[PDB]
Amino acid sequence: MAAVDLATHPGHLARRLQQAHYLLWNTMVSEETTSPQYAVLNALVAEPGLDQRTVGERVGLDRSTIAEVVSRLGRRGLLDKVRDPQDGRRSLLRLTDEGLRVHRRLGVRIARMNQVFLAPLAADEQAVFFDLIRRVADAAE
Amino acid sequence: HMAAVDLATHPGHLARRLQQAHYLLWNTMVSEETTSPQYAVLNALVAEPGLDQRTVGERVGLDRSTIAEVVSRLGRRGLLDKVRDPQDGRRSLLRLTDEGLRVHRRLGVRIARMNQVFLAPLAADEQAVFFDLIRRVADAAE
Repeated sequence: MAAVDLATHPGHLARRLQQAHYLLWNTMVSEETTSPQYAVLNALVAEPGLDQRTVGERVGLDRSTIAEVVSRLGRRGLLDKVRDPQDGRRSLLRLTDEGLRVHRRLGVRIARMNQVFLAPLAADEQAVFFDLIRRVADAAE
Repeated sequence: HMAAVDLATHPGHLARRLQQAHYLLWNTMVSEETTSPQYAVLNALVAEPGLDQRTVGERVGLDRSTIAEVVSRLGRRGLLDKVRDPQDGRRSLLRLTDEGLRVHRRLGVRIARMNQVFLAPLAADEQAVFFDLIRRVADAAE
């Protein structure tokens, strides 16, 4: 009988934001490297030799998605996977030179995407936006 | 020589996380059987029946292929129907079924609870700002 106003539904806005993100990424950044792949590349630039489990916890990707990403980056020779010598049943991840090279290249394009993405907002609003969305994203903790 | 970026300042990163959170909350609190794009279409037909596929997609933010896939899927489930326009005899119209409205109503109750949990980290005033900011950022996609 009664329809709802989707403009007040956070999930509706969430889907549309991610679609916009997926569009901007494939248009301005890459059709080969996905954003979760970049996220993993970045985590390994920040902390070389990081445990695969820890990488997942850091960039917000589950254990299966991380395994998939690591496999794909590995196949492309952007990433090296090695057994943790101390804990033989743990895996450590390091970027190759080409992996670092890909990460650097994409970062230039991403910087352009983000300016496009954030252009509708004033500077003070951008900070607020970052804070609010992160807090709402943690609602599924 | 390696310089990592702060993902907390990347709107696309936050976008992915938020939608991940959305997807999780939807499948646990709302439905494993009906997706959120499917509900959006159902809801769009509750608001103004007689919309065609093209307009509905524009309403709920679904591109040509996706809206076509969602509508067809809803059709197969028996939640949605098609009918010829009396005026433009070739332009087909979308109409809800008894079951479609029943599904729409049932999920709405569940959705309201999901939204309480989803928006709980924010104060009421922050929620209004959140809706505005995210809508404007989402519209950056020309």
